[PDB]
Amino acid sequence: GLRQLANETTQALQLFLRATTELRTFSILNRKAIDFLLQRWGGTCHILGPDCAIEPHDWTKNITDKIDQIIHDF
Amino acid sequence: GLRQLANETTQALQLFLRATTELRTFSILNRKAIDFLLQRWGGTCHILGPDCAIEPHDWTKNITDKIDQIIHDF
Amino acid sequence: GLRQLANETTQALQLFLRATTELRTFSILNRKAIDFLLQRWGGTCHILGPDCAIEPHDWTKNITDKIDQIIHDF
Ligand SMILES: [Cl-]
Repeated sequence: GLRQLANETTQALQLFLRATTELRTFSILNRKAIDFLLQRWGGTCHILGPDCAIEPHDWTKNITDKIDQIIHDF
Repeated sequence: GLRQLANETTQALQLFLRATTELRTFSILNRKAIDFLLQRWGGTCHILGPDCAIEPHDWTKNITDKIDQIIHDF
Repeated sequence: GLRQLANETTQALQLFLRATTELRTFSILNRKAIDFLLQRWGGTCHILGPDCAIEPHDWTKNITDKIDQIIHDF
């Protein structure tokens, strides 16, 4: 029951979205610093392999869409 | 009178809190290591600048309180 | 009154699982690069101390199990 629980539940999800967005921004800056460092060691791909291409996708729009849906279907 | 969708949602949110707090602590340890490495290069902030002071906030209290609130609706 | 929401909640959680799974992988790769760079300076543990022995755990199974339980505790 309690379909007004939705705002609370989605506020929790919105807080997680803020947290993961910050984690993403920060971890990418760490890679930026690492890339600089490995430039004279052969470059990041030389050290990590094709794994150097892995980047965290920004799921923000899909998450906000699902949050909106919960509110909409309460 | 069986609303427990929130019960399990709450538990799922708690697992995610544990997982994200771990990512934050680990990513920050990575920056610490990076700061050491960039010392003789002028420091991290002279390589990242308009981004270097960025650190993930700890949203634990905010998330925990929101979860306690949801739990508090029954 | 409506379990489209129980499906939507599970769906937002799955989005967050993919998002955090990507962050964990990327972050661990950043540490891999950092471990390589710190090798000549005594090793990561020499620089970070016992904190060097921590890694984010993979909560995939734990989270997927909770997500399923939600669909079943429908
Ligand atoms: Cl990182």
